[PDB]
Amino acid sequence: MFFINILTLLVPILIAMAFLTLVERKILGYMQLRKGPNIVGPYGILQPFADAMKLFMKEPSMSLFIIAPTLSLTLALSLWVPLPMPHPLINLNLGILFILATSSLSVYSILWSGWASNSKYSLFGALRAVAQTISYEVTMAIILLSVLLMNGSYSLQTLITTQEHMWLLLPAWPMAMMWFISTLAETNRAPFDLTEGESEEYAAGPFALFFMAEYTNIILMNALTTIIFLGPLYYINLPELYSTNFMMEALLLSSTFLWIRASYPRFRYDQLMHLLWKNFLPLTLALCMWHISLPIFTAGVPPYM
Amino acid sequence: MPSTFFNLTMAFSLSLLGTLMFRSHLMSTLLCLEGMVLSLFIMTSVTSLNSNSMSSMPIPITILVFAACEAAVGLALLVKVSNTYGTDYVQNLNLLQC
Amino acid sequence: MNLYTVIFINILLSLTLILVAFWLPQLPFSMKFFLVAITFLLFDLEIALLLPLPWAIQTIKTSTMMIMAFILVTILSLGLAYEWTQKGLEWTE
Amino acid sequence: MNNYIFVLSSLFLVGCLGLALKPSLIYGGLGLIVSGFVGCLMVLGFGGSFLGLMVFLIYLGGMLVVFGYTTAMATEEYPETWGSNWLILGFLVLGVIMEVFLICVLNYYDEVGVINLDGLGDWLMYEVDDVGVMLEGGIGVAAMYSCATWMMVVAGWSLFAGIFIIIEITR
Amino acid sequence: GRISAFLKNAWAKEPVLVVSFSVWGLAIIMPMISPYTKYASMINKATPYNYPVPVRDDGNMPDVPSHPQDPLGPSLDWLKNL
Amino acid sequence: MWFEILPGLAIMGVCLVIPGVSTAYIHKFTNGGKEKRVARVQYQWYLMERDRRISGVNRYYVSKGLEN
Amino acid sequence: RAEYVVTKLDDLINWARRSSLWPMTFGLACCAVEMMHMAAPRYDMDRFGVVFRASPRQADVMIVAGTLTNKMAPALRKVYDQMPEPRYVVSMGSCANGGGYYHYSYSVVRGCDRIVPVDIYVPGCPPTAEALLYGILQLQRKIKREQKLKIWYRR
Amino acid sequence: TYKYVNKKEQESEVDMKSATDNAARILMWTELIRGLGMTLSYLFREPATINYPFEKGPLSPRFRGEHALRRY
Ligand code: SF4
Repeated sequence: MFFINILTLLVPILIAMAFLTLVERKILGYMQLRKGPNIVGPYGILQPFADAMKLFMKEPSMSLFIIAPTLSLTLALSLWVPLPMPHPLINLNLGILFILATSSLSVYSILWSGWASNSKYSLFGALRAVAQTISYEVTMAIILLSVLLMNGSYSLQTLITTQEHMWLLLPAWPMAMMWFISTLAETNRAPFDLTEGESEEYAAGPFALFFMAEYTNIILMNALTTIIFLGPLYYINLPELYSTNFMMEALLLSSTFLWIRASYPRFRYDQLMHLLWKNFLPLTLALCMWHISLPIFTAGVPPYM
Repeated sequence: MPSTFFNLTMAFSLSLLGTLMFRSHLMSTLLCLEGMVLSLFIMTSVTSLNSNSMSSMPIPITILVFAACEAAVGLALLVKVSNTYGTDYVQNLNLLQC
Repeated sequence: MNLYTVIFINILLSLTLILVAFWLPQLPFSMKFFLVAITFLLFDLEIALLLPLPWAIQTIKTSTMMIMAFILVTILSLGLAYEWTQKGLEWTE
Repeated sequence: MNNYIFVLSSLFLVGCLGLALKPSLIYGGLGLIVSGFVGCLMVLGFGGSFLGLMVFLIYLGGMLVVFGYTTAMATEEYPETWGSNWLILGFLVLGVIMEVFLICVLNYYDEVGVINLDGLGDWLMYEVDDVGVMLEGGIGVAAMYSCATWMMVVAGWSLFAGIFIIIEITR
Repeated sequence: GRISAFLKNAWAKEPVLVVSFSVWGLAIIMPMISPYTKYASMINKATPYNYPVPVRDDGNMPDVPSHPQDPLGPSLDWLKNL
Repeated sequence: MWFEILPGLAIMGVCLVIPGVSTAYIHKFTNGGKEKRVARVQYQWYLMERDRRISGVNRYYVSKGLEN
Repeated sequence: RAEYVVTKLDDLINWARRSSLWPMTFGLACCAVEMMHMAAPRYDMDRFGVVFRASPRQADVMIVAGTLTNKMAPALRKVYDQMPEPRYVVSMGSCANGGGYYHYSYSVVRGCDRIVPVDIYVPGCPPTAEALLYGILQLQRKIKREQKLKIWYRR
Repeated sequence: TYKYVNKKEQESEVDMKSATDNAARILMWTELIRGLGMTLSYLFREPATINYPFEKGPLSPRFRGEHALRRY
């Protein structure tokens, strides 16, 4: 049974990541007025397998070389375990903290790659990206520490029974405007993808692994938003309906990422760290204090079963 | 409990040896300090959760924060040293003997 | 046992992928970075102090938790503003 | 899965031992990360979920990250590797053999003291509130906001001062 | 006048800080104002995470009731009437 | 035009919908029509171990009723 | 059988190396505006599973476009050595096939085929993006007509 | 007949209304959202792409490509 469930949780998400690469290519093409892949197969549903075969065909410290990508991918996959859809695979109180930990770790891979590659050129960008990722994960954590006071438990099931009536966006949107952005930094996506913008050491295989984990994290952060700030409908007789609406909103966010990647330019590193340290951190602290006071100058102090 | 506890104390002693004996570096010493701190935090939380005591739990948090700050200033000093000599070695500190 | 199974499965899958990859074919300092890492620490420690609110709030001394939270946040912001004014967030060398 | 805690303990021992036998820092930091992982898992097996996750989130994510950061940006693993790692590896092997035989010696003199091996699985949890909510370390760590406020204010001051201290140092 | 001019400037130059400080003030200040604050402590005192050990009647204490469903004890009806 | 992305959109949709219903129906098949109980505390675990002890089968997905 | 399915497997792996083509667009000069016009909408390079641009270490094909001087030869040979096997090449323009209008000059490499090998050639000054696509399809076919597994299994 | 770009016709005002609009555009990102809308527009349009081997671009009789000697 359990192995069956883990397969259902791991194989389809890899399939979806591949077809997500596809969807990216297609939407970017349609926004740049071109088509996109329409040839390898009907409307381009084989280009991903083509890329996989090609990469695994390409020729090339083994310790770091292997542990880094493996580590990143394993973390990205484990991140999925504790999610409710609607009843989760692993119900863990403190699940979102487990999420944050396993999302922050990959910095170790990013850093080992650099410390191995003697290239000063490589350490340059490695340090830069590591610092930006760290600094944005900080706020990624504080936002949850400021919202979850609405449900006095770090669980991920209580979110649903909370949002039963209303969502979590009509309030807290001063945060969603952030949690929908830091997610564009930890992922090193645009407009913060400088780590892939300024180039002057990832082989084919490890590059495939890095990219797999990157797009997995994309899907997963979008799902986290759809669960936290966009509460679905939990009518207990319709777990199917829950999963369906969740799918819809996840796809919507994953296409918003692409609207962004197409439209905007990239941020200059200094301008970016300025953005964070001088626009989001003060607001973040003040809004956390606000949501700390709310359940005191209002009866809305929630329970802990 | 007793077995794991004696082993944690052994690990503390080993970090002690690591700090009290060098191999021509400084980051090794500081990392051994961190190992000490980890073993201590663990032993304290274990003692607490085994006694079922709660009010005594803030102590691991406190000492962990203090170890973080301590190692931070230690790294700052290491960095000043490297940037005023040219490296983080230990045999460069032959001064002050006069 | 469950998380053990899942993690071993994920690791073994990744290693199968990498083994396939390997078989199928046949510097000065920048004080700013250290300062940023230090800010990151001195904020993670605040986070460790600050997480327990979802259980510190259901107690009876609201007049105490409210206060201590405000205190931590405001003094941290004071330290931040001082770092700013003394130019730890400028990046121009 | 009865030897669980003893195994995690031996692995923490070995991590601290690999740090005490100072190797190249790149292959010592891995030992430290393993040490933290295994210690957190021990805490979890005992029941301090909050504490274990706090560790995962702060120690690793906060301290080891910056340790590697600073090390790389301010260190060079000069060619001191005259098979130093390959020597201290066999030295570690000899030490671990010493320790295995040391415990197999102790267990004779001391039986119900140092270690109870025949009944190792026993003697981890002693009592527990079967019908009791609100018995997780979250409450003890939340104490600081109602009672024991001195801890919180002292840590706050430690940071409030560490900022100034670091900056005044670096210049 | 100087204050008004400074704020008319900041509200275009750097609003972020204005928003932050206003939120901070609101948070520090409203709890002293609103009437629905004490009710939180009342609630979290009412919530029985433990068992209410009873007592004997070797005296003439008339306050405590001989039965739960009786009315002689501390009520909280305002909770549902909220 | 823009109606050529559905052969990837629907694919991702189904392959993100499968895990949820998979988990639900599987938990239900195991625990006999009722979902998997959860224990955030020792209370619910005591209830579950009690039901296990009295199941007569040593499994907790059996609710007895009043015929015991 | 064995040889039948071996031929089929080779055809499939060629399917891969034929669809998932990634170029390094080493465009030095005015045979570059045309690569860009090609990756533009009206021909849409990507349509054939051929990305606009990408770094060498993960690339498969290499499009030379422009005069190949004696100062940018070394760099080019360096790139073609760094790139991972297999590595296909495509010369795009007179200047890079035979030195074009600068053949008889002193600071030109009279043919990129001296520095590096070649698998396809394309004429022009400039060419037309359509002719460039035709060259790339000739390349796809020069791929699909390979029998590595057969030659190994009869080595 | 020269001109002037990137310059206001005169000194600006300090109106609370103008500061309000500035603050809004700095917070809620009106212009960025407008850019997203433009990308959406072009998404919902017809693409100029063509299938080369089955459709070939336009030209004029004056082309210049492969060579050809001729005959009477
Ligand atoms: S062949 Fe003509 S178009 Fe091409 S690079 Fe040379 S001069 Fe430019």
